[PDB]
Amino acid sequence: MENLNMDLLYMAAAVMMGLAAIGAAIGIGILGGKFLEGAARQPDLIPLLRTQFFIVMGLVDAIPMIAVGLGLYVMFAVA
Amino acid sequence: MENLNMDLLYMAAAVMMGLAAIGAAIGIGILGGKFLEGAARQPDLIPLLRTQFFIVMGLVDAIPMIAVGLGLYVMFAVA
Amino acid sequence: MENLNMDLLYMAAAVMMGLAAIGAAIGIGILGGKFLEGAARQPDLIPLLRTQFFIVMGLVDAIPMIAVGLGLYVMFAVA
Amino acid sequence: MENLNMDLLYMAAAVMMGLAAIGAAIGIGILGGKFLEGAARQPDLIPLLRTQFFIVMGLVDAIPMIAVGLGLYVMFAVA
Amino acid sequence: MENLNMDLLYMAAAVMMGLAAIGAAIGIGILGGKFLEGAARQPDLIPLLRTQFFIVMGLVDAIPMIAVGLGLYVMFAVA
Amino acid sequence: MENLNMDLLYMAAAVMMGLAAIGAAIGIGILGGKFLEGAARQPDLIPLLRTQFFIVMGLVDAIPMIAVGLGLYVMFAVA
Amino acid sequence: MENLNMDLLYMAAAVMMGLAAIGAAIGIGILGGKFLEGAARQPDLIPLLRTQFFIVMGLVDAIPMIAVGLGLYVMFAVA
Amino acid sequence: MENLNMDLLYMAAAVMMGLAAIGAAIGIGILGGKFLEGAARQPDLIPLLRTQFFIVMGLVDAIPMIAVGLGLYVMFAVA
Amino acid sequence: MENLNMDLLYMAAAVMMGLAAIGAAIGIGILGGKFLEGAARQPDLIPLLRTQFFIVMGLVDAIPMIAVGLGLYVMFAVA
Amino acid sequence: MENLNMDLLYMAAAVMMGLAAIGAAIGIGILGGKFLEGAARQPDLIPLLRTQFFIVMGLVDAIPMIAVGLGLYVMFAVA
Amino acid sequence: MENLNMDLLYMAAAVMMGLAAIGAAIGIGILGGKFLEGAARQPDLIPLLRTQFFIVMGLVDAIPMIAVGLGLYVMFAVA
Amino acid sequence: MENLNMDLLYMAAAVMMGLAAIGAAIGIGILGGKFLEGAARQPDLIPLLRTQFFIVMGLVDAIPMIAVGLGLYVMFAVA
Amino acid sequence: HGKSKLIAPLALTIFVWVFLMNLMDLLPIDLLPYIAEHVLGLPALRVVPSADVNVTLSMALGVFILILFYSIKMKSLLSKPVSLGLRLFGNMYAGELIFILIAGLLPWWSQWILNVPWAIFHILIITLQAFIFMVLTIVYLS
Repeated sequence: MENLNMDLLYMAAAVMMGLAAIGAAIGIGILGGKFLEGAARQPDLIPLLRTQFFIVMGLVDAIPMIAVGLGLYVMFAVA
Repeated sequence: MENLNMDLLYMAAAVMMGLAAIGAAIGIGILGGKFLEGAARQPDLIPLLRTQFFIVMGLVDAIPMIAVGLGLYVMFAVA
Repeated sequence: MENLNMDLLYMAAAVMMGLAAIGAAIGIGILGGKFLEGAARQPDLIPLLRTQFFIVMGLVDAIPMIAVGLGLYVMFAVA
Repeated sequence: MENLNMDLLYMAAAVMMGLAAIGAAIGIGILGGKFLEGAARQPDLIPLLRTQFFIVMGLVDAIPMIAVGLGLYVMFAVA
Repeated sequence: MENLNMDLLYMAAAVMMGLAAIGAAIGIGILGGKFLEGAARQPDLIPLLRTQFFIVMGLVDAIPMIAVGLGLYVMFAVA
Repeated sequence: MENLNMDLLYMAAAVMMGLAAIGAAIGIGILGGKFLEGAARQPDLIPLLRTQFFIVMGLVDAIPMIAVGLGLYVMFAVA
Repeated sequence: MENLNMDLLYMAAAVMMGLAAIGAAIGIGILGGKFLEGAARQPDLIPLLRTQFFIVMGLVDAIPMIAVGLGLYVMFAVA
Repeated sequence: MENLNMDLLYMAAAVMMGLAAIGAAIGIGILGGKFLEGAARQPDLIPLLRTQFFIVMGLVDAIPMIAVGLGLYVMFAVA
Repeated sequence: MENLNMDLLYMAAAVMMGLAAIGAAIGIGILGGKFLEGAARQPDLIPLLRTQFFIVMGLVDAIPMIAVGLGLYVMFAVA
Repeated sequence: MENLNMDLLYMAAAVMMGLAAIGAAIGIGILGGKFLEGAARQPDLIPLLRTQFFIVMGLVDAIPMIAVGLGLYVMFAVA
Repeated sequence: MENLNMDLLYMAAAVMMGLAAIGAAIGIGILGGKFLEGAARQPDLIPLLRTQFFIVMGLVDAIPMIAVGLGLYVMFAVA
Repeated sequence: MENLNMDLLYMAAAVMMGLAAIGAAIGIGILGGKFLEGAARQPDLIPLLRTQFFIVMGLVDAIPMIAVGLGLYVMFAVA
Repeated sequence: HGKSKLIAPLALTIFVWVFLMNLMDLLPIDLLPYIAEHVLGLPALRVVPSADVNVTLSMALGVFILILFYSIKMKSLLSKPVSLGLRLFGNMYAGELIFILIAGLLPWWSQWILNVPWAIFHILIITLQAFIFMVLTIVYLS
């Protein structure tokens, strides 16, 4: 138990964050790039605001999994 | 049992969330980007509303698996 | 038995849901995006209705595997 | 025997359904999307009927493997 | 023997059906979609008949492997 | 030996037949599609299409079909 | 414990950094390249500033996972 | 410990460098190629300078992971 | 130790070189091909020089990992 | 040692060559094909010479890993 | 030895044929389809001859691996 | 040793050939198809000669790995 | 040319083919009622070739019906039917050999015990393929 515990727990924050953080990075690249293409011609006033909302929405997709991986990880710290 | 239990359980919330959350992120990037292309020219009134419904529908595809991974995880907490 | 049981059972709802839920998410992204392309020009009255039917049909492809994974999982709960 | 039995059996309904259900989802997305492209211009009377026949034919490709996975699974239930 | 037997046998109907059934589903999606493209313009009288022959030929590619997986599986039932 | 023997043997029929059978089906779909376009594009070989479709299909299936009959003939039979 | 500990911990900073750092590199390449395409014609005054913000936002996506991998790694150093 | 230690450590510099170095190479190819497309027509004065900054930024993404893999590796050397 | 040592070490030069060398080959193909497209029309005087710099920069991305894999490998030779 | 030695060594020349040789083949296909597109219109005098340099540069990317795999392999031969 | 022998040998003809046969099928589909596109407009006299040479060259890529898998397999038969 | 020997050796010719042969088949399909596109319009005199050189160069990429897999395999035969 | 004309012969051909499959199953079932010798080996060994012979005979019967039709005419519609037969024919042959051997192995009295399950299983598989053929023909005619 305690063995696979700290083993799975840690591997969790790495599998979790690495997996959600990457899902985040990509999205920011997918949504961010694709979004621009669908609003690159128009002024950088409205789309620039919506564009950030996306690229950021993606930049915030990793932040959670991390805080979560950090939590589960910090949990192990409690022992 | 108890060994593979807490091992599979935890690995569940990581395999579950990481797998559904990523499926969510991508979609938001797929549906979000593709949708815009099919309604980028038109005003940002109607499609902007439908667009969110999608990107969000995807931003809500991870939220469940997570709440589910968190649950199964919180279950282990009960012991 | 009981060992590989609860081990396979849990891994089932993760392998099942993660696998069907992802198949769902993708579809919603595949059918949803592709469908729009084949009816983006036309009004958003008829296709909007058919479009949802698809993206939803995909949003309902995960819901079952999950309810199924949840069931098999809830079964283990019965012991 | 009984060990690899319930182990293979369960893994069957997960490997079976997950594998056929996914094959179903994809098809619905493949046949459904591709079909529309080859009949999107024409009225939504005839192709709409044929279109469903496809997307559904795919939505029914998982239903069987599942009923089958459920069966083999329900079999284990008999012990 | 008897161990790897029922283990390989079952895994057979899952590896067999899942593998042939999926090969079937895809084809129906490949042959079905591609075929339509090469006869979508023409009337839905002749190609509609040939089209079914294909999508069905694919819908019948799984039916056999299954009946075969079911057989080998039913064999184990005989013990 | 006897264990991995009967297991490898069976699995052989499944891996071999499903792999070659799938290769078969796919090709019929592959070559059949392309062929059709050519054989059909021709002056008046449309009927050639089907007439040779059945032969080209059966000849493609005849492979694993031969391995099954010949295989089981000395496999499941002679053991 | 201590075994899988230092084993998972180290593997963490490699799985973590390698996974987030790569997610970073790619993004910088995805967001960086795609962004330019949606603002390459315009002057290199405004987009050049926004362009860096992206390519950098990606060049800063690895820096964290690394500092994190370095931390968890430095933790092991404490013993 | 010492076993999985030197095992994970070395595998670290290979998993780390190979993973970050490759992420570097690709980027240089992604950012480098894509960037050129968004500034190939213009003179080779300004973009040539910015172009290097990218391809190099990617040529420097491996250099770190390597120095890091080399470090962790050199650490083992200390014993 | 000595076991996983020479095992990880060798596997290092194979995982390292194979992984960095491949990252090199691809790049040379990515950067090399993409670069040409962004300077194929222009004379083969300036771009031919820059083109080599790229394809070579990629042809030199493997050379290092190899020299590195060779080193770590030659290290084992020292025993 | 000697066990994982000859095991890793051989697996090296297979993992090495198969991995670098494939990286070579692909490149030759990537660089070779892409290069032609960026110089197919022009005479087959200059590009034909440069074209070979590429496709060959790729045809020489496997030759080394092989000679290397052959070497490490021939080393085992020395015992 | 004899154990992993007949185990690796058989698995060879399945891994070999399945792997080369599939590589064959795909090619026939890749080379066959792509080739047609680069000679579909022209008469079906010259390209039809060259087209077969390809699709067949691919239909002959499996035939060897099979004869080879069959050989190594027939070898085991000799015992 | 002798165990993992004949095990790795055989697996070598399967991993080697299957991996290089497939790399060959694909290339022939990649280089062969792509090459034609960059010389399909021109006469079938010069490109037909260069085209073969490619598709063949790929048809000769498997022949070596095979002769190599056959060799290492024939080596085991020597015992 | 003739509506009911062409229909009468075509209808007869389909009925005979289905009957033929039943007939193949009938020959072995009929044989068991009367026994004589049983040395395990020779008996089972004799049966495997016999099954192969029956399948070949069925194919021959189909050829005979087609030739007769051609003769009557003067002094695709057929291609599709042939294709269905080929798929069913391959499966039936495989089923007959594999099913018979397996049936004998599970029990001790391979005689009657093997015959009841082996005969029923082979007929069912052939029937399923045949059923598919019947549906296709009806849809074509409308």
